[PDB]
Amino acid sequence: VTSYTKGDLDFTYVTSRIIVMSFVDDIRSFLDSRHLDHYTVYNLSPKSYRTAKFHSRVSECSWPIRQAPSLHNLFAVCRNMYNWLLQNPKNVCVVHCLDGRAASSILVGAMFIFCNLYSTPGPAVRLLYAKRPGIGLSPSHRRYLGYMCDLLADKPYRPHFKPLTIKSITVSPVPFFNKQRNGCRPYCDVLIGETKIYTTCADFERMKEYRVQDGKIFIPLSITVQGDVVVSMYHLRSTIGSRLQAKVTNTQIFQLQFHTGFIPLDTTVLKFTKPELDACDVPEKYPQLFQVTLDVELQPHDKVMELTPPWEHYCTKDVNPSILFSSHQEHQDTL
Ligand SMILES: [Ca+2]
Ligand SMILES: [Cl-]
Ligand SMILES: [Cl-]
Repeated sequence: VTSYTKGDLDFTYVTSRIIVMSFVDDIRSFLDSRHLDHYTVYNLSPKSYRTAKFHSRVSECSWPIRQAPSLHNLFAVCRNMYNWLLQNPKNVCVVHCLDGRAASSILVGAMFIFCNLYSTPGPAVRLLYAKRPGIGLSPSHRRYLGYMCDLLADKPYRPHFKPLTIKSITVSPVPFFNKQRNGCRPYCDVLIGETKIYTTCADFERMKEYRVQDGKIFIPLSITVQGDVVVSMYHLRSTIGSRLQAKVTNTQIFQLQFHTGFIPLDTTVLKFTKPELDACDVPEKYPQLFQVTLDVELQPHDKVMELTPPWEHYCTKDVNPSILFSSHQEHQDTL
C-alpha cells in the first residue's frame, strides 16, 4: 500500500499505473513532477475542472454522486483507461471522485476485471480493499462488479433486452424513521440511470403514516423499465422553519440497483435483505430481518434500443493484466 499526501490530497498507487486521488494546483504539481505529459485524470465527480487550465488532462466522466454508475459508463471508462495505458508505457490513470469514495473504488475493481486480473468479483474486491482500506463498496457496487464479471467471462453472458414490469414494492417490517422511532411516512422513487421516471411522493398531508401494527409497507407501482434501475425509499418529515413555513425534508431508508438484462426471464420476485441494500441509515432505525421485495414480470418483446452498449463491440479475451503494472515483478507481487 503506497500512499502519498501533498496536503489535503491523498494519492494512492493501487498499482504503479493506477492512481486514486482523494478530494487543485497541487494536483497538477504532484502529477507533473512524477508523470509529466503521461497522465489522464478520470474525474468521476459530477462537478468538473473547467477553470483549471490543467483540464486538458481531465476526462469528465460525471458519474452519479451516490449510486453505482450505469453499466454502460462503467465499461466505457475502463476501456478508455485501457486505451490510454496502451498508448504509451509511461502512461498512468488517475482516478478522482468527490469523497463519495465508492466511485473511485468501483472503477478500480472493474478495471481489475476488465484487464483479466480476475474473473470473479470476490478476489477483485479483496485486492481493492487491501489497496484502499476503509472504503466499502455498497451491495449495488458489488452487484455491478458481478455484472462486469459476467460480461467478461470466458464464456460471456449476453444481457437480454426484455423490459421489466415492477408491479409493486413491499417493505417489512415497518422501519423506525419518525421522531418517536416507531414508524415512518414513506415514499418511493424509481430511476433509470439518473433519470427519475416515477415517484409515489405527494403532498405531505396525503402521505400515509405507518406504525408497527401496519406490519408492512405495500406500494403498487405499475412501471415498466429497461436497463439500469434504481429504486429508493425515503421518510418524509415536516418541520416548522423560520417564517413558520413547513420545511419538508426526506431521510433515505434504502436504495437498490440492478440491471434488467441480468434478471433471469422467469423471475417474478426480486428480494433484498438488509445486507443487500444501499444507503441505509444507522442500524437502530431498522427492525430485525428487514427486507424489500419487488413483484415483477419480464415482458415478451425486446425493447428497441437507441444506443448499443459498448460490450457488444468488445472482446476482452486477448487482454493481458500485465497492462496494469510496470514490471513482471510488480505483477507477480500483486498476486
Ligand atoms: Ca475475462
Ligand atoms: Cl418525522
Ligand atoms: Cl411518521
